[PDB]
Formats: sequence, structure tokens, C-alpha cells
Amino acid sequence: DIVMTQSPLSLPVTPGEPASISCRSSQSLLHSNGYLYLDWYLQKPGQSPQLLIYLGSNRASGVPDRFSGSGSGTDFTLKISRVEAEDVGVYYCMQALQTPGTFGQGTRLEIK
Amino acid sequence: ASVYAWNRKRISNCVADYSVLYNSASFSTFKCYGVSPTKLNDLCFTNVYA
Amino acid sequence: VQLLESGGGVVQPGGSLRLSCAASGFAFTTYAMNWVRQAPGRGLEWVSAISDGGGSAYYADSVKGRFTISRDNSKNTLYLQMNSLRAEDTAVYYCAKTRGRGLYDYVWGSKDYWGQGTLVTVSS
Amino acid sequence: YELTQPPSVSVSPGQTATITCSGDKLGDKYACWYQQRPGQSPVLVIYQDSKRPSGIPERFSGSNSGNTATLTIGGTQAMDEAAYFCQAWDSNTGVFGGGTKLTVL
Amino acid sequence: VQLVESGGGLVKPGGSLRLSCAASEFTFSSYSMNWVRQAPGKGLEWVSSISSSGSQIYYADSVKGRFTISRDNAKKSLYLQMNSLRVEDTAVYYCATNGGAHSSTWSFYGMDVWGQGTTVTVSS
Amino acid sequence: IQLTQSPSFLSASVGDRVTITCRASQGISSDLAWYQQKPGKAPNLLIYAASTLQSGVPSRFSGSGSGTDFTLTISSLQPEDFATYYCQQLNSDLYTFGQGTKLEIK
Amino acid sequence: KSWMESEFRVYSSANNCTFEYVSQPFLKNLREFVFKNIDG
Amino acid sequence: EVQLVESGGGLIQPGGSLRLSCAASGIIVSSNYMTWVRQAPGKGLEWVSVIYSGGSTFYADSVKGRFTISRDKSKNTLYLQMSSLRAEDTAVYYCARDLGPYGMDVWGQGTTVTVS
Repeated sequence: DIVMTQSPLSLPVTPGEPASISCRSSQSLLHSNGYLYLDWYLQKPGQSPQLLIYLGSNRASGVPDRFSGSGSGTDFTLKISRVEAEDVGVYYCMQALQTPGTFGQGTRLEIK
Repeated sequence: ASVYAWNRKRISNCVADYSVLYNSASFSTFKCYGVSPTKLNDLCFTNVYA
Repeated sequence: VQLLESGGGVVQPGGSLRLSCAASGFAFTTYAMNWVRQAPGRGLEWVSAISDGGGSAYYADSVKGRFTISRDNSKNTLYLQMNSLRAEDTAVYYCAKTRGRGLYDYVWGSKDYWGQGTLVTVSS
Repeated sequence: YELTQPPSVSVSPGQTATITCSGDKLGDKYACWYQQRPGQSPVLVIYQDSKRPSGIPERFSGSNSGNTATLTIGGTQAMDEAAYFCQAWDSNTGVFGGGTKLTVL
Repeated sequence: VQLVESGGGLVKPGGSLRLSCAASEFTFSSYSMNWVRQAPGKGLEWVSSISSSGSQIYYADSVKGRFTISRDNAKKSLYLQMNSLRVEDTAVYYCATNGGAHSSTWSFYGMDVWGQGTTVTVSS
Repeated sequence: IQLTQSPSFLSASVGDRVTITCRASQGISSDLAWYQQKPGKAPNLLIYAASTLQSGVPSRFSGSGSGTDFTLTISSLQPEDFATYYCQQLNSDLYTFGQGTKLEIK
Repeated sequence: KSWMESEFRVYSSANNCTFEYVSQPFLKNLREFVFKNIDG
Repeated sequence: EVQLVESGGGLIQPGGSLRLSCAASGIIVSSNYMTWVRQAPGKGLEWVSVIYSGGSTFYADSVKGRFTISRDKSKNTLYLQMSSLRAEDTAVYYCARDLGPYGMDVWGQGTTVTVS
């Protein structure tokens, strides 16, 4: 199993400020073919998640430009350029390398 | 089936019927590039491939 | 694109159920599918995934044998077999499609589009 | 389908050994037996419930009837101390027996 | 024939391996192959089997959907794809020929030619 | 096939909700691409497949409609959001365009 | 005993073919045959 | 990163000969759908031609019998044989890459062609 831990557990950040969410893998998620198989999700309150960051550093269709991912091997960080009022909710990471698919425990970016 | 994975049925050692294909009156684009459909019924073939 | 999940409700401890993920607006013929559960306030946790044409039936340990999945490639629907349900599967279930349609885009990996979810409650 | 073998049996050197193999209607099936001396890859010693492969002395006698498969070793010697796996095929499934360990004193 | 295996090594649970069993002669073509794993503390387990032509492939109940046996009679090699290597898969694997051409004649033979086993270890 | 945009000359102030309509005469249901062209410049994709946001387009641009009806919706105008907006037949043989709608920051 | 489980050791590969016919079998029981290949 | 650069247009007598060029960096021309697109002064965009990734060609009804589309695999470049030029051929032409359901994702700067 790949047990992944997020850091930190909560990030209440005022809108307009920047925010970084880090989630480190127990094993190495690098180079199944040359990429970093960690994916980032946002579950906004009351509705279903969709992809924010795929392959560690890249994002899917239509994502706000403020989101960016970084890190290699075991450490990975999400980089929000400017927190706003629509960014509230839990953030998940997932290892996408081995069949047992494990998500994070959930850190909300909220407005304090 | 889709046009990329198009079906192909070999037809052999049986006796064909092209009179019912000419009396189908439903095949909008029935264009014959081999033998005319009126002479198809009176012609024997080695292998039909649908 | 719509992911309508059907079925679900209150089922009996140890009873049976079957869930339907009616999909539309996209191929679904070359796309993989995923099943994701979330117990109340406990986080997204994985269940299942299937290949483009079935056969590849991938399950977690807690659903070993007890759950099975299927798809209707003609009618474009996803299914989910349940037996001897315990109290830890009381959750809302999301059917989700993989990003994409090539190999090394793992059929248990990225999940682009998600549904609306139906609650499955095991109680008496 | 399962094949039941006693965990182990032992006889003094020079005696006759008898090791059993139990299965449901096992006398209707073909059973193979193998010898695994410790630290060694196994070797086939009995197949088809009655026939004896080339390279094996005739004292390896096996028989099958009813629900029991049995192997008989007359004049047991020192290197008969080995793991003995009764094998059988049912519905294209290779199912091995428990494996009876034979000990010579 | 004379059989040698390779590929067993240190991997963590869920990882991927690909064993092998190479033949000396071309008589390999006439032998239906079997994969048998030996536990570090117990005897043997039948893993899979393949026909002489390779069109009759069977797996043990505990391993289907994970392993993929394949062969190449012109390459005189036998492989075993080893995916989702999981907690109890640590063992020593034996490649053993049956002799029977097809699965219908396997009961009339036994596994006669075993190569030197290859040690596979899964652990964190 | 004939594609008709409606109407040609369009005007609004910043912040208005605009709905530029390219009307499909037959009905094709997935084959639209929205082409915004700065006056005398190179056009760019805005919404492809008539509903999905093409990558790098800012989230203020939306598309809707399927079948015989199609629309372009801009949720909040910008002073630079003036251009000539084209609709195109995707998956076609002649790649028929519309006549062009010239939004004006007025 | 009257089983005759027959295993085929005739070919390794068999594909891409046109004819396939099945009937009642042809065959101290002397049995005579003449095979000849004229005009197709 | 993905850039198309065009040359070859200019003021040319009616009915004359001419040729355009469209160099490509990043995209391989020899395996993608490249289209020629026209824009007359005071008018909108309009299709001219497309040459398939396999090498099959296509031109518009207003184009057949006059223009020819051509390519080079060594220089990764796209060409258009310009001939029998009437007065209606006065326009600016861009080269674009066709992906079917995906729109004209990349474009060229454009070259002005005048007939006199």
C-alpha cells in the first residue's frame, strides 16, 4: 500500500493571499514512464470533486490559472496564486501508480 | 460496428440470393461496381465478403 | 456529459443492492470508469475500476469478491454488484470516468468527470 | 476441491511405508505423487494412479480406489525421508495435496 | 529440456515483476508449461498453466486478473507477468512441463521437468 | 450547409451579459468552434465542441446549445473583449464559417 | 475406457483459411481410398 | 513554441503565377492536417484547401482548377501553388492545423496578396 500524508491538516487563509498545500508519498511515485503519478482534487462543500492537478505539475481542462503543482519523488506541493471566496473546500492528493488507489485525508482551505 | 472496426463476413459454399436484395426497396445507395444487380442472381462467385 | 447514478437507498445489514451509472454525452466505449465512495464526513476512498470492454475487474480488499462491477457498452451504463453489506459501506457513491483513452493512462488513475452521487444507507 | 494428506508418518529403515491421500470421489480421477527431499526440487514418482515413471525403482507402488489414494514404499531406506505431495486434476485445476512428510530412523 | 528461470527480486507490495523460464532445446514446443510457487515455509502451489500452442490458458482462483502467463516456442522461453504483487506472493516459483499438448490431456501426465526456482520477495 | 450569426453589430458596456448567437440551419449538434478575432489579427479558439472551454481561455467565456440552436455567452465583459467573433462548422468538408459578429465596447 | 481422448500433434499454427467441412466419418476391416486432384 | 511563419505573397498581375510558403516549428507538417484560409479585405474568413496527413488533397469550389497545395518533408514547410489569379484572389492567407473536433489550434501571422 501507498499511504500518503498531507501537510498541514488545515489552511485557513484570507482571500487574496497565497496558499501552498503539501502531501508526501510513502513510496516513490516517479517514472512509470517519466512522469509523477500524483493527482490533486478539490471537493467543494456539498458537491463532487473534479481534477485540479494531474501528473504532479500539470492541470486539466478549464482550471483557474492560479493553481500549479510542484515537487518530485515523494514531496509534492500545490501552489494557489491567490486564494478567493470560491476556493473553499477540502483538497485531496492521490497516488496513481499502483492499483490500490489511496486519497489524502482532506485539508480545507477556508476563509478565517 | 464502427467504420474503423468494420465487420467482414466471408460467404462460401452456400447458395446466394440477390433477387431479394433487388426487391428490398430500402437500400438507398445500392450501386454495383462488380456485376449489375440484374445479372448478379445469374452469376456464380468464388467468395462473397459482406 | 452527464453521469446519472441510479439505485441506492436504505438496504438491510447483510442484504443486497445494485447501482446504475447511466452516462451520456461522451463515448464511454473507449473510456475506463471508476467507483468512489465517501462515508459521512470520512473522505473519498476508492472501490472499483473497469477497462474499455469489461473483463478487467479491479477491486479493493474490502470489496474482495463481495462486490463485482459490469457495464452495458451498447446502452452506455455502469453497474455495481453488492452482497452481504456491512455498516462501513454506508456512503454516497460516485461513478467517475478516467480522463482518457490511451494506455499508461491507468484505468485506476486520473478521474476527470464525476457524477452527482447517490446515498447508500445500511440500517434497519 | 481439496486433497487431504496426513501431516507426517514415519517408519524404521528397511520397513514398508504407507501414505494416504483423500478426496471426494477421488478414485474416479488421476493422481500424481512427488518426492521433495529438503532443499530439493520435487520429482515425479507415480502418475495415473498405477504407473511408474522411467528412472524410479519398483518399490514405489501406488494405488487408488474409492476416496483414498495410497502410495506404498517397501524396503524403505534413508533417502525416502522426504515430502510427499499427492496431486490430482479436477476441472483443469492443479490442486496439490497437503504433503505427508516421511521420516526414517 | 534443461530449464533455467530468472526475474525474482526485491519488490514492494503492489509492484510489478516479470519472471521467465528459458529452455535449452527446442523440444520446449511439445510441452505444456505450468507455474508452481513454493512457499518459504510450506510446499507447492499451482499458479497457472498454458498449452503447447498457448491457446489454452488457466489460472488459480487466487491469481486471475493479476498474472499473465505467455510463451514463445520459437524463442524457447516462458514468461509470467506479475502485477499487483501482493502480500502473500513471496515464494520460490517452479516452471514445470506437463507433456500433454492440451488441457484435455493434462490428467494423463505429470509435471516432470522442473528448473531451478527463482526467489520472489514482496515486503515493505 | 449555411451558418448565420445574429446579429452582426453588437454593443454593450463593461460588465454586461452578452449572448452571441450562431444559428445552425440544418442541425449538427456537436460541431461548433468559437473564433474570436482582434481587429486585423489572428483568430483563436474560445469554445470547441460548442460547450467545452479550450485550454488557456479565461473562465469568463462560456458556450451553450446543441442540435439546431447554438449560443456564445460572456458572463462579464472586459474593455479588451471587443473583437469579431466567428462560428465554424467542425467535422465538415468545407469548414463553413459565419459572417462574423463585431462586439463593441461601447 | 471407450473414450479416445485424442490430442492433436499435427500442426502448431492454423489460420487464414477458406474451407471447412464436417460429416459422418469416412472410416480385419480393410479400407481402401483413392485421392485425386483434377481441375480444382 | 508552436509557430507558423508565412512568405510568398505580393502584388501580382491578374492571371499570373505565385506561390506561398509556411514554415513550421514544433509541428511536423508531414503528419498533420494543414489548411489554407482566406480573408478578403472587408470580409471574413473562408476556407481554401486542406492536405491530409496521408497526403490526400482538397480545395474549395472557388479554388478547384486554379490553386495547388504542396509540401516538403525536408524543410517541414507548406506551400500553395498560386495560378490563374483573378481579382477576387486579393486577400490575406493564414496557415492553420486541422484536428477535426478540435478547432484551428495554431495559426500563422498572415500575408497580404494584392492583384493589379
